[PDB]
Parts: sequence; C-alpha cells; structure tokens
Amino acid sequence: MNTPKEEFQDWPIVRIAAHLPDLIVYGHFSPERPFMDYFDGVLMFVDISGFTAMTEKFSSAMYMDRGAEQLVEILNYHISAIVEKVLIFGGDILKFAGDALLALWRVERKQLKNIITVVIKCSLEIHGLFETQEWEEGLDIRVKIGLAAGHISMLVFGDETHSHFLVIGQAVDDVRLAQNMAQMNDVILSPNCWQLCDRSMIEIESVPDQRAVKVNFLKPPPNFNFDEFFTKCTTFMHYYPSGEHKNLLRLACTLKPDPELEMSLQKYVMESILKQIDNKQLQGYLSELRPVTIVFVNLMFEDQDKAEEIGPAIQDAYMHITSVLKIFQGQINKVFMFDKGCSFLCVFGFPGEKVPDELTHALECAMDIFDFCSQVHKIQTVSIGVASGIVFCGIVGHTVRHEYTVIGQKVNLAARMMMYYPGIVTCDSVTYNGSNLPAYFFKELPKKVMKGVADSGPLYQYWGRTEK
Ligand SMILES: Nc1nonc1C(=O)c1cccc(OCc2nc3ccccc3[nH]2)c1
Repeated sequence: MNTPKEEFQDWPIVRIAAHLPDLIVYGHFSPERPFMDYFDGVLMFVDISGFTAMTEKFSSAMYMDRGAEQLVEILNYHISAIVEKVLIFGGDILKFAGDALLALWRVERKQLKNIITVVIKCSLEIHGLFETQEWEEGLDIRVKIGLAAGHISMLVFGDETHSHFLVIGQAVDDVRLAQNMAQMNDVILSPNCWQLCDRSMIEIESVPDQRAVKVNFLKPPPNFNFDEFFTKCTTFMHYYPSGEHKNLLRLACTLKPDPELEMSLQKYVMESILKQIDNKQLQGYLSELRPVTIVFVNLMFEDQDKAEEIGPAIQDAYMHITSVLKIFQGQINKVFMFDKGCSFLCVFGFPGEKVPDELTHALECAMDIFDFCSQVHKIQTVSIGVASGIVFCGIVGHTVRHEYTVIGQKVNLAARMMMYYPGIVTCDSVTYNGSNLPAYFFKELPKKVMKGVADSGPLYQYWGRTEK
C-alpha cells in the first residue's frame, strides 16, 4: 500500500487559532462571564513603537497609493522575526498592539528561576536581530524590552457571541513599568523578576531612583550549556512542539476540526476576519489606510489591586459598551490593562462598517459610555479620548500568530487624551469641526504636552447637550 504523507493543516479552526494565544486555544474554561483564573509566569513586553512610527510617512504620495500594502509587508517582515524568537524559546504571544507585543511563559513557581534565564536569553537574541538594521538614514528599527515575573490573573469577559481576555495584577503592572524605564536595546527586569532570577547567570546595573534593574550581560558559569538547559526547561512547557511536530512553530497548527472548540474560539475574532478565514473575502481586503474615528475608553478602579472586584466591573462596562457600539457598527479592536486602568480601543468606520455622521455618533456614543460606566460599581473614573483621521488597519504578525491591529498618530492621540485629561470626554480638532454640533456642546481645553504627540492641534472636552 502507498503511504502518502502531509495531512491537511489549513482548516478554519487552525486559521482562527493563529489570532489567539495558547492561553485561550488550550484554555478549556467555563463559558461563564466574568471568568477568572490565577497562575504564575514570566512576562515579556516588547516595545515596537520604533518601527510602527513608520505609518505617517506611508501616507506620503511617494508610496503611490500602495502605502498600506508596503507598510504591512515591512512591519510583518520585522515582527515575524520577533514572533519566531519568542515561539522557539517556548513563549506564548498573548496580544499585539500598534506599539508593543506581550508574551507569557506560564510555569509553576519552582520553575520561575530557570524560566527567567530562558526569557533573558530570548530577549538578547531579539535585540540581536536589529543590531545592524536601518532604512533611509534612521536606525530606529530597534526595540526596548521589559521583563516581569510572579503572580498573574487572567480575566475573560463577554457575552453569548463575543469574548475578550486580559492578564492583570502586579507582574503585568511591573512589565509595563520595566518597559517604560528601558532605552533602545535595553532589557529591564522588574524588582520581583530580579529578586526571583538566577543571579549567577547575569551581570546587572542599577536604574536610578528604581528597584528595577538593567541586564548588561548573560555570562553563564563555566560548564553551562544553554541547549541542554533549555531541553530541561521544556519539561515544564506543556505545548512546546515536539517529536513528530518538532518542525512546527505552534502546536495550534495541528488543531483538528472540532465544532464546539471553534464556536468558542471564533468569539474572540472580528466577523470581517472570519469572513477572510472562510475564503468569502479577498485575503488583502483588510490591509488599508482608512479614515476612522478612535474612541479610547479608560476605566480606573476604586481598588486597583483587587482582581475579584475589577472582573465584574469590566464585564458590566463591556455589556453596556457592546450595546452602544452595535447601534453604529463601532467595534472593540483591543482591550488592554496595566496602570490598573482597563482601556477599550473602539473604532468607528472599519471596512464595510463606514456610515455617514461617524463624528456626531462617535461623540454621542462616548457620552453614553461615559455616563453609564461612571455609575458602575467599583469604577472610580472613566476617561474617553476621541480622535479622527487616517489610520493603518491590517493583520499584523507572523503567519502562525497574528492579529488585526490599528496603527497611527490618531490612535496614539486618543490614548494620550484619555490619560492626560482624566474623568471627561475629549476630542481632537477633526472631530470637533466635522461634528458640526453647536459650539457650546464643547469646551476648548488647555494645551498639554503629551508623550509621543507634537502638533496635536486644539483639543476639546465634549460637554454634552445641556449646561448640566
Ligand atoms: N493586560 C493585557 N492583557 O492582555 N494584553 C494586555 C495588554 O495590556 C497589552 C498587550 C499587548 C500590547 C499592549 O500594548 C501596550 C499598550 N497598553 C495600552 C493602554 C492604553 C492605550 C494604549 C496602550 N498600549 C498591551
């Protein structure tokens, strides 16, 4: 008998799993909302803003209307190399944003020490990818890396058709603090990462006015062999591709059709992405430079450090947010959480969802979300930034691990406005002028100097319809 090889491995369920971490793909938890779980791990935060700041120049007429296509091509070329490093060193890419990716090595407490060594070596090899790299003069094709370790909480929230997850807690807070202290080419360890690490492996230096540390060198002991050490570490890595599947980047590439599993996983993925997965939309339709309105919603909690309290509050806010967005075909693109604010990146005018009066509707939707979430138990402060303009939209990442992402100055501006003007709804000049709403519905704001924004233009508070 003949023995033809190569199984089919391009099923819809596999294409869906590319959009999700192993944390979700192999998660098998209750469909109850909110769901919370607790574990330990090492977190890696890779700041990729250095090369995603490329977006505004790809709007230049020099790119002859192929700006979005060239942008996603060069972005994915560089991001795929980072992704391959994380995956081969045994990490799980949790999420992509325009400015960062976050990765997790989930492990039992006893193994934190050795796993930190694996993650430091991975971090240094990521920097190694960009050591002699540039385009057109500027060599800002480099990264900054923050590492944390310790207790991690997971939250899954959503309704009967959509799901979202977050990792939260002190190690999550720590990894963002570590990454913010980093300069180009740095690897920063959180204080707890440094307290838990194998100090014989590494040479550090102090960070001024900080308990966090910078890695100068990984200088192993004399008889150390990283390959044999890594093999020992794989004992604790549940989904590391092995044996017959050692040639694959992800075990998720071996997923077989399972309708109950697929029903669960598709809830995390936008319908237009599912349409492409199902071969009912051209594979390149979602890569575009597109005018959108960003509505960036930040929620700050009474007790920041209480996972048990914030879970129901995010769920209650989500239930209201999703009902208000449905009304104008607004979408939640991402949910993020670090400085204990939970942030919803909402988008109006995505592909096939663009409708007249985007601007008025985005403002009314922001006000509605603001009023409801302010009355939600345990939510201390709601802040909403609204910015409109040309943003890049596209699937960002590696073939085996990628996400639909929005990138652009107006994304960064809405994110900065909600942090710099807390407790209010703010909008940019485009939204204000284009709403055509009466001038007295707004308040002209003092100009603030905001991180990573230069010519922000006049900013406004959306006061609303009444003096009250
Ligand atoms: N927690 C989380 N659980 O899963 N993913 C989380 C997360 O936070 C994350 C993941 C990947 C990238 C990322 O980018 C940094 C960022 N955080 C932002 C907050 C507000 C505005 C803009 C922001 N950019 C964040």
